[PDB]
Amino acid sequence: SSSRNGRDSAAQRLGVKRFGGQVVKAGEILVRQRGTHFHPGVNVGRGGDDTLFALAPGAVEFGAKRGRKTVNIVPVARP
Amino acid sequence: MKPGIHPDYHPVVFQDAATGAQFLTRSTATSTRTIEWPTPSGPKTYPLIVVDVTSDSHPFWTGSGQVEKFRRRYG
Amino acid sequence: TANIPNKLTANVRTRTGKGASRQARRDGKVPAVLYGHGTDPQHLELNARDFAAVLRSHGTNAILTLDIEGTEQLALTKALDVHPIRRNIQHADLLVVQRGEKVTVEVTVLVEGDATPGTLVTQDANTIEIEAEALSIPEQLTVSVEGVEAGTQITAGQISLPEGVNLISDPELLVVNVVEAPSAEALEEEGA
Amino acid sequence: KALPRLKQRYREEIREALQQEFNYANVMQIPGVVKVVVNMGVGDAARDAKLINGAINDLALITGQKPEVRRARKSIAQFKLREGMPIGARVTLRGDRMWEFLDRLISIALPRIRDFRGLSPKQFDGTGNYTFGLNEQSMFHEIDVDSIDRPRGMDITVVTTATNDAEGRALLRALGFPFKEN
Amino acid sequence: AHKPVGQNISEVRRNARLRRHARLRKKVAGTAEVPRLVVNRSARHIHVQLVNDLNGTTLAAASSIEADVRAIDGDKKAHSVRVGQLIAERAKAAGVETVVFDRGGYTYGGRIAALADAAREAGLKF
Amino acid sequence: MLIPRKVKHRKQHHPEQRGIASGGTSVSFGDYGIQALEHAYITNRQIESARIAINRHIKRGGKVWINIFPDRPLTKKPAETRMGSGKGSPEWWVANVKPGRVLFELSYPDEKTARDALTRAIHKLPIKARIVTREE
RNA sequence: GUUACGGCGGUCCAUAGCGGCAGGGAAACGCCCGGUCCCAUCCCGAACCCGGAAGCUAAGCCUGCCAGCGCCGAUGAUACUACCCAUCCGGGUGGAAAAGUAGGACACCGCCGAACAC
Repeated sequence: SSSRNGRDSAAQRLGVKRFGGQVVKAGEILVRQRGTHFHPGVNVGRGGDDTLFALAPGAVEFGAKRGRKTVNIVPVARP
Repeated sequence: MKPGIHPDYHPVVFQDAATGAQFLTRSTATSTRTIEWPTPSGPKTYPLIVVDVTSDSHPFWTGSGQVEKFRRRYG
Repeated sequence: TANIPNKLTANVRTRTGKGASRQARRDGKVPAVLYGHGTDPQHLELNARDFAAVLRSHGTNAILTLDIEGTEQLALTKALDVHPIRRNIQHADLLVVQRGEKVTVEVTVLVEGDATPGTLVTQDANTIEIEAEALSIPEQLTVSVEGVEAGTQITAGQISLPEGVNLISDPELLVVNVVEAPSAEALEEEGA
Repeated sequence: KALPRLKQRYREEIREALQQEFNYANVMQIPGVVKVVVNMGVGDAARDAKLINGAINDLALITGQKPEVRRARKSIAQFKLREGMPIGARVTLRGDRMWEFLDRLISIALPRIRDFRGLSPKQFDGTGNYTFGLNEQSMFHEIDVDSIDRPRGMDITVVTTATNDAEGRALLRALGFPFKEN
Repeated sequence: AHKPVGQNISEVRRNARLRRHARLRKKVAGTAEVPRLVVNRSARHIHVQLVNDLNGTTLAAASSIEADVRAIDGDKKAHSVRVGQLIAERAKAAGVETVVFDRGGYTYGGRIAALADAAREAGLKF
Repeated sequence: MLIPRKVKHRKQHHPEQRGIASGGTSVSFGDYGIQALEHAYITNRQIESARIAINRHIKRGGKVWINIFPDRPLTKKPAETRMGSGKGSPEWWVANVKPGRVLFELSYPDEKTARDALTRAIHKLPIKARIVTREE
């Protein structure tokens, strides 16, 4: 007379965190993710948990490189 | 192939013991598997192997009820 | 094939959108579209009673001699947009036509059938794809089934045509299947 | 500075005859044997892991090269078969060693099979690759036929750049395989 | 009406080369102050370039086709060596000291390696 | 009886009864069809009753197609049990039926008998429905 | 500058693919000859590597052709929907698909090198 279900796992707060256009510093986290849904491009690095981060400051551009959505960083214009 | 050596490789003379239509050629057959009589068939000398049987001594594609008899036999 | 291409007064539209289109259907018109190798997609309003008379008369694929803006034009009905419940006509695509063109067409067969007693028919398909001339599309591919017996698979490459008309659906098709007729005890063992 | 029998013969007569038969534009289209293949499925890998070594030794003595040991990539337990159990040995032969092997096979052993009527013309596939099989190794004088503890048959297959079975059979005829001429 | 069956080894070798070259290229980069040294080999002769992959442009070039390089007599290796000399000179004229080395989808050793080692000897930083 | 041989998930939500048909709004394989007008869940036993109603009204020969199959279960839970403590087990199987959708298609020659049969099969179902000819 | 050339790259990566037809080999891309030397096979100079240019453009590759297998793809309408009106129903302003259709398309672009030339 039991429901043997009921369990669940607390969240991990995944997804995009710095969308198109924004200004990001270095080492900042663009997206947390399990697999490489989004891949790195230029001035972008990968983590251990397939997190992404910035290697050079600038601003974002979610473009594709041969069918795969990438993330990039572009040079800000110095004031 | 290369070290981790294979069997040894030496020539061979397969002497036709059927009708004397012999063969002779390089091979991987030697210390491994050879016979005496180093007979030179050519400018050099190398082992020989008696050939008990071969093609020209083996009838095959390459080499070479009845009632009319019953009442032949039964008269 | 002495067709009388039906004539219709159509006026171009001011407003192109859902509200305008519903108001039009309500008033008693039907929006419509015209294109082809005209390369100038025109947006029209026809009158539904007249359009329905035209269709009921000369089948669905039925050439038209339109009157746009005082100017006249020539069109063919390529596609209809029908409602399921009400069975209105919500919208109509119209392919411009010069005379003497080869456009592909999809018409309906007609089973004129009186069979043997131990016989039943099964219409696996209604619609067959054709190329023909502009003014010369049929309305009814008459297929006759009389004197025939149990199984006689009427293939598609067996129908009689006009002169200058071509079959383009593959000739593999079963347009008809003449089944060995059922038993009252076979009707218990179908879908249980 | 050397030539095997079948290869000298190949470059002398057989290319000519196939040209005069099939009339190719380029001679590059001429059919030519590439390699020769040997395999032995032990099959009792789960019952004798030592017949494998036996077969290795036999093929060593036979072909003059240490074989390859083919592992079982899948595990099908209806045969005891598990991922990595050695089931068979395999050898590739290319070049003068190949031509010498065919010379020996055609001239010593295949004229030593018991009641050899003929190898079929129907062991081909798609274009002319001849895949036959031997029940025992009691035939090669290469082998020490005193020491064998069991029959360990094998399976041979001969691959060629021929494009169809007609060209394959014709080439192998010119090279002297005893087909059943039919 | 004769017709073939399948893959020739020319096609195999070609597409495998492209396969492993664009495998390797993941790690190699391009820049006008650190360009990529591509090599493109054949049996007979050889070609090389200095590439900027930021714009897919090219800064230097050399090959064993030019008569001045055919004026070598020695082995294929020596042709390659003099090629490395020429590209060192040209690169250091056009204003490049440091580079990477892309083996272009070929194995290191032989003509490739002797080229590159001659270049390392004659000044380029890699 | 109509049931599937196996479903992956044998405890499903209740289907939706929102929207009009997308497919099955056109008679396909016969001549004289049935068309729904409302939203409803139609079960196994209803369709059995209806096909039998038709076969006992033509009685000899003439074919019947059923363009529906009960591939979505529902869960009763046993009696006199307070709410809570889980989700009941599947007991009967429905197909959702959106308006415009076609259920049955007959092929019998005479329209008299055919229309009558379809009416007898309509009065075995929970929905308002109507009868269709293949024509426009 | 330029031709039916080769090589490195790019496109928010099939508009670029697959298959069929014809056609080309000057220098180059190739295939091919052979394992002396570096080097290599879980066995095999098959591959990788080395040394050369007898032979052939047959294949790879490049060029044109075929919209056929695949892809791309609108306008307008519809579904759905935000907001508002509305005693159930339904409706108005704006947004707007998928599919389908008309059609498109046997790719485009950049750099160096060759050959060719004033």
